[PDB]
Amino acid sequence: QTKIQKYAGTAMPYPNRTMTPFYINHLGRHGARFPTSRKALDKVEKVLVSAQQENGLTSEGMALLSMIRRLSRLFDGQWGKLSKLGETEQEGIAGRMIRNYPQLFSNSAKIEAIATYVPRSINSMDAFLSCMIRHNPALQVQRSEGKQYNHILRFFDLNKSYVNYKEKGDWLPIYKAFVHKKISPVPIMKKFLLNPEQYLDKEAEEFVMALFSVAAILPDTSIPLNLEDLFTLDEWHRYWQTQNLRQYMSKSSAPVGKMLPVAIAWPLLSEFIRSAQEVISGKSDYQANFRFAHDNTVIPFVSLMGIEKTDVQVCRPDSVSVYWKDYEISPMAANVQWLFYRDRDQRIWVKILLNEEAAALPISTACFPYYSWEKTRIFFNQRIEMAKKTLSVFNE
Repeated sequence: QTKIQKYAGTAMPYPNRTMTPFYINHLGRHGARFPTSRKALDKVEKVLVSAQQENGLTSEGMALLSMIRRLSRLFDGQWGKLSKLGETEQEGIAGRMIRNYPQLFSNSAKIEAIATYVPRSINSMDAFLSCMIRHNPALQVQRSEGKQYNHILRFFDLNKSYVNYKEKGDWLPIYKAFVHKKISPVPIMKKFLLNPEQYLDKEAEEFVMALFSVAAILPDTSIPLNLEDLFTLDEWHRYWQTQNLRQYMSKSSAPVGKMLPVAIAWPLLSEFIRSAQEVISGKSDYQANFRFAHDNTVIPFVSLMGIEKTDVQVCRPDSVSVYWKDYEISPMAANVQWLFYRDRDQRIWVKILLNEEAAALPISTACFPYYSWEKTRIFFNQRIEMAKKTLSVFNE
């Protein structure tokens, strides 16, 4: 788990992860994917072609331009698709599940999976389900997807106040000034461009940020090309700090967002609770519910659960990266699993896995990582009521 990989942030590939519950409640981000937009690629290409006609390219700049042109051809028709790596990531997560808990998925167990309408989310769900069925063809499987699940899987598109905050909110100037403070474009552009100092700092900043974006997503495409050495480790460190801050403020518990980015996730936390309550009571006889969606789903959902420190409210932008780390929350294929157990006195316990590692809640338990379900559900219902009160201030 190299330092260079974590600096890819939410573009980091899923990390290496090489008694018996009666129910699993799951939310998983789509696996590693191709870039969704050619804007960054085009920005880099346009700068290098303009410099080539002012004879402003270095030898490395010429090699960079040939490499950008090649990536453009290789990405054509692939934008936003789940990659082969993304497929194998889902197979790894499914495969450890059934290997770790074969009794749960034995005999004729019943599972349900849902996904958004986005193809990479559907393909991720199918990669996961195909691994499941291959290990046990006797499973009973319900498979559905689409805009009917917008309310629980795409709440970030439905809340008018949040949409306005995401596209024009007060986090934007903080982010811009942080980028200006953190990113020094001239040392980077010097490798590629003669006289980078003649570039306006705005243009230079966009070029370097677009180039970082191309380099960060390349390991997710399964294309055997790598661009990490366009930048030093310290430049990747700084780039990651800016992108970590952008994710924190736009999607999580930053004070500037007033917890609006977190509150909008309560319908999914409510559905998690309801589907476990239905299994416990008998209204449902599913052994597992799986859900496939986006990092814009996972990040606020994890904060609203209050998994420790993921909902920290950090006043100072410069301090965020010490306390909140996006690659620890939402790498590619990020996933949350609630594992439910019934002990010898029929009391219900729950373990919370975040990227398959046990997570902590700010409640007490005498046998960590297992929490009383009763205590946990009461705590989550309080988080939901808090979310609704937060949304009452933005009723808009």
